[PDB]
Formats: sequence, C-alpha cells, structure tokens
Amino acid sequence: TLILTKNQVLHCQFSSWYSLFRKLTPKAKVIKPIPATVLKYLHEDSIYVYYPEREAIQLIEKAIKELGGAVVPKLNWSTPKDALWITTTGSLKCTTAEEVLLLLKSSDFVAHDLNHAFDDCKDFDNADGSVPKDFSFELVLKEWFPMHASTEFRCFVKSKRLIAFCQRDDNYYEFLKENIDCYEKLISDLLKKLDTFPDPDFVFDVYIHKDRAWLIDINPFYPRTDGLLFSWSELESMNSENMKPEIRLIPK
Repeated sequence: TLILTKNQVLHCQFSSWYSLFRKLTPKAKVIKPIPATVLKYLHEDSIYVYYPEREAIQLIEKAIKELGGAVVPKLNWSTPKDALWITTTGSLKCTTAEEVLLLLKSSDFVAHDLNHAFDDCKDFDNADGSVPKDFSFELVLKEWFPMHASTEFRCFVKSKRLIAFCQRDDNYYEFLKENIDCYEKLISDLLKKLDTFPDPDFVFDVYIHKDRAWLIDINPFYPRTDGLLFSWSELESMNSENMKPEIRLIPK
C-alpha cells in the first residue's frame, strides 16, 4: 500500500527535475516564482469569454521568442492536456502570451496544481490552504514540436528498476508491436541516465522518435498518477527483482 510524501511531490516539480535532466528532455524555460499577477489571473473561475500586467506579459513573450515562437505551457506538475477545448486549433501549441494564458486558465489540471497539489500528502496538512516552505508556483514554457502520440510511453519505476511501461495514448498503432524490443532497450537505457532522480519509485513519460528517447515528464509513484493500461493494484504488487518489464499496448 502506497503513501505520498510532501518531498515526493516536490521532486516532481518541473524545475526540480528539468535541471537534473536538461540534456534528455525538449528545451524549456521556467519563470519562477510565477508573477503574482499571472497567478491572480489563473485563479479566475469564470466560464465566459482582469489581466496580467504587461510586465508579466512581456516576460512570457520573451520565453516564447527564445524557444522559437511556439510552446507548450504548464505549471509545476501538470500539462493542460484537458483544455484542448479552449483552443480553436485543438492543440497545445501556443505562439503568443495570450494563447498561453488562455489555455492555462481553462485547464482543470492546472487548477488542480494550484489548489490541491499537496492534498494526498501524508506528512503535510494543507487543509488551511497552506504550502511547504520555499515552495513557489512556477510557469513553464516547453518548446513545441509535432509529436507522434502513439510512440510516447508511460514508464513505471520501483526500487530504481523498470517494472512496467505502456503506450501513453489510446489509439491502436500497428508499428509498435513489431518493434517493441527496440522500444524497451531505449527506455531501459534512458532510465540509466535518470539515476540522479532522488526517490527510488517514480513514473516517467518518454517520447521515442527515430531511435531516440526523450524524457517528457516525471510523476510520483502513486495512484494520482494515471496508471493507464496498468492498475495500481498490480503496480504495487509487482516484484522489482524481475528481469523483463511488463509491457502493454493498445488492442486492435
């Protein structure tokens, strides 16, 4: 049975692991702490179609420029993958500060980051709405790029070993199953490089494209992290001393 600690949630902050793994992951910029004025804008629960003062706006705009003009935004933990419905494009791709703020303001995941991030934590009581010391919310802009959704994987690590991984998306893809051994090797090679991550149990998402593995995200080993094709019952009970990871792909 699994517990979530305050430090586990802190370790999965984008700013925490991006410094560790900068060379393994798509380029990004981090604005930390988040401008109090952006933070105020984001807490607005209005459903209809106040604003961050342009000091803050220009800061965001600079980041987009440095990253090539097209980005995917997130706060400390969650990508606003749920807010695809605020976009005309049906994309996370943002090219202006306005696109960024709209997408983030419209997301439940982002909302979850702001009000519920330390909710499940054993060793930290936030019922009074408080947060750990030296913690700050941050705004992350990652370089955008066209990703083949079906060659992204979610990868489960227990006691520093790869126990399982599955296809991250939910649409069948012929190609994966004829090449699965190639994918396992690249994934298990990348984990080797993650040996600086501080906790022995964690979940990492990986994008694999033309025989190259990219670290995309890191999340706690805890059922708040979506198990996708695996359940947390089986993940908890999997023996970590095994040789072959379990692998699951989407059915035809």
